[PDB]
Parts: sequence; structure tokens; C-alpha cells
Amino acid sequence: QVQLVESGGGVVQPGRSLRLSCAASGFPFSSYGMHWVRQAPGKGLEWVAGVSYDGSYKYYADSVKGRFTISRDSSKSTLYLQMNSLRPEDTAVYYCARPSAIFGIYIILNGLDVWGQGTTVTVSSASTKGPSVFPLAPSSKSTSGGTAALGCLVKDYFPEPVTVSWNSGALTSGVHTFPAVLQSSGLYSLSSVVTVPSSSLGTQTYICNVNHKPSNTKVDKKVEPK
Amino acid sequence: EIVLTQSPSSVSASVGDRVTITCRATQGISSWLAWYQQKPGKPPKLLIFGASSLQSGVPSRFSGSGSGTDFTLTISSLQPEDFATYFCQQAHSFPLTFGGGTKVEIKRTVAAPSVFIFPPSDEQLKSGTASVVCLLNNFYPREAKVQWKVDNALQSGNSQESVTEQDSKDSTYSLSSTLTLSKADYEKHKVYACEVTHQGLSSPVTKSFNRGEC
Repeated sequence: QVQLVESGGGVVQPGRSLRLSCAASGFPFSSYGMHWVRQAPGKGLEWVAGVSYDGSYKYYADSVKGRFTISRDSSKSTLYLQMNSLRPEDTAVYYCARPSAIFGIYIILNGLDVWGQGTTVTVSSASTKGPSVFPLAPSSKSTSGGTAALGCLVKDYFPEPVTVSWNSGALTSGVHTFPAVLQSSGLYSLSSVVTVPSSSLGTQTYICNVNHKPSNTKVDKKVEPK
Repeated sequence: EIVLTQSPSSVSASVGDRVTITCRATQGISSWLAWYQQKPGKPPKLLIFGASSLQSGVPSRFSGSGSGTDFTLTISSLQPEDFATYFCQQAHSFPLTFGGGTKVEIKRTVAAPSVFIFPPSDEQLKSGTASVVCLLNNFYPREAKVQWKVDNALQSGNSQESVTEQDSKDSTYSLSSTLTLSKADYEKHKVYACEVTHQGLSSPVTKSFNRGEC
């Protein structure tokens, strides 16, 4: 009922601009102050900007002063965050948040009642690139055995994310798809692994399905022992 | 600028346990401290404001206390849906400030990792770069040390690590380590090894292959 809908995120090269939007519904919008909060991947929460209910007073973190501009539109019940001179340090998921009232009293400084779903901002000089997919072949140092491990190296793609399934979804037990790491080149790389019984090798085929929609890339890599 | 310091950074507990998280401020914030809950992929969720006032709908097992500089969040009996990250927030003054966060994890018995090493594929070798991957599978607790060695030479600055969350069925972790070399460097040496130090191991486990077909 009461919710904040966000939009405007995306991938942008360093030094460019972006404008975030937060549309409110279900509550009196222009009675509340409003805040923008961001959270870098793996990091914690950081407040970036706030504005009073009437738009007369605006507050900024030191990290964004002179660069970010907060504003609001009462007719549209919409909150804005104009972000200029973006740098990779600004890569995060951005939220709009509403300070909680205390028994009818609207205070801009309180715990944050309601949060938007978030919109992701990526600041990178990298260009869209499909992943290279390499097999992590299962091994042996005898002929028979117990449980074997095989996997899929999804390397050098941009931007996030890639989806990985095994045998078109028929293989889910023992699967670990690891979070991507950001390499020095600016491209991402992750690996998906699965543990199988050693009797399966040779009899059962293992196919790793990698989809990267930003580049319309779809790869089916069969992983067999060398 | 007021800075908040949460303690501890993480805690492992079982369902039914009593968990106590503290938040310390560099200045006095009277009673303008809020507590949040966050699960991966979702926005934060307010639990406490005014340092003791429960949000509407939040279970009564969540209690907040304290004033001035020292504060405390308490969960009187942990429930399965309470394993998440918890943040304190200061609302005494601008700028608004969050604590580093406290992650409450599922406690279980020690589990030693299964270690696997994977040589680079021949398809990648044609591109001019080689990636050796090492897998640590289903271990607990999370603390582990992976050291790469090539011809017994300890590597530095050419590897990256990635860890999953606790598995939904056995509460263990898994870890992937990727050593990245140039093909010329890779063909220049023979034995590639992955050394794993974990408290479930009496001695470090090393897995190794040697380049060729061995």
C-alpha cells in the first residue's frame, strides 16, 4: 500500500551523469523529509543526501558535495537525485528512504520507515563483453573412487550479472555458484561448481549453461574428464 | 560526524539462543538510535527506533536498550528467520550514520573442507592467460587460508577469492580461489599446488597437479 518505487540506475562511464527517481504512493509525501542511502557491493549502508518536506533545506554527505543534487516534486510525489561527475567509488545500490514519524510528528532525523526496492549504479570504463566459459574438468589419481568435483569458469564479462545452471536445471544438488570477483581489467569473473559421484563420470554428461543477457550471450559448455 | 561501532562484527548462534549486539557512538545521541535488519538482496527493515521503541509488526523478541553512547540490541530467543545482518543508525545530527553491521550466522559443528584443484583448460591456454582454480567445499567455520605455490614458490598478488553464503541445508561454506598467470609463465613451471589451512585440519591440506598430462 505505502511504497517507494525507484528508477534511473544503470551503467555509466566515469565523469558522466545519472538521475535517480523515487515515486511515492500511499502516504502524504510532502509532509515527510526524504533521504537517499546507498550500499556498495559487500559494504554497509551510507547516507548520501536528504531534503526537507518543503524542499527548502538539503543535506549532503561530504563524499558527494558539489557532485550530487537532491530535489523533489510535490505534484508528482517524486524524489530525485541528480548525480554528476560519477566515479567508480559511487558504485552501489541506491535506496530512497522515509524517516519515521513519532506519533504524528514528522521529523527528518529518525529511523527510516520505508525503503524503495533499490536501483543499481555501476561506474566503470568497461564496455559490455560476453563471458568466456572454460571447463573445470574432474580429475583422478586412481581409476575409481567416491565423489568428484567439476565446474565452469565464467571469465571476463561485463556488466553483472550472469546466470549459471547445470543440465538446463536438472542438476541442483551440490551446486555452488560463487559470487563474481572484479578483476584488474574491469571485467568480472565467477565460477560454478558441483560435486558428483565418481561413478557418474563417463556415463552422465554434465553441461553448464551460462546466460549473460546484457550481451545476449548464451553458452552451453560440456564438462568431461581429460 | 558521529561514528558508530558495532560489536561483535559477527556471531554464530543456534535457534533459541539469546543474542546481544551493541552499538557505541563517538558522541552523545540522547536516544536517536535505530536498529535495522537486512537479508541478502533486500532493503533494510526497521526494527527499533528511539533506542527502545518497537516498530509496528516486529516480534517482541527484539528488544533495544541504552542511552547516550552505549546501546544494545537483544534477541531473546533466536528464530530461523532472524539470521541476517543488523545495523544501528544515529539520528541525532546530520550526517546520518550507520554502524558497520553485525551478521548473525547459524552455528554448527566443525567441518573440514574437501579440496580440489583444477588446471587451466587448453581452450583458455590459446588466449594467452591461464587460470588455476582451487575449491574448498563444505567447511565450517568460515575462517580459512588458501596459499598458492608453483614449483614450491609461494605466490602473492595474483589470486582472488570468493565465498558463498551458508548452505541452506547444512550451514557450511564453500570457497573458490583463482590463480591467474600468463601462459608463458604457466608453461615455464611444472607443479601447481593449493595449500589449505583450516581448524578442521590437523595439518594443512595441499592438492597439486603438475603441468603436462600428470
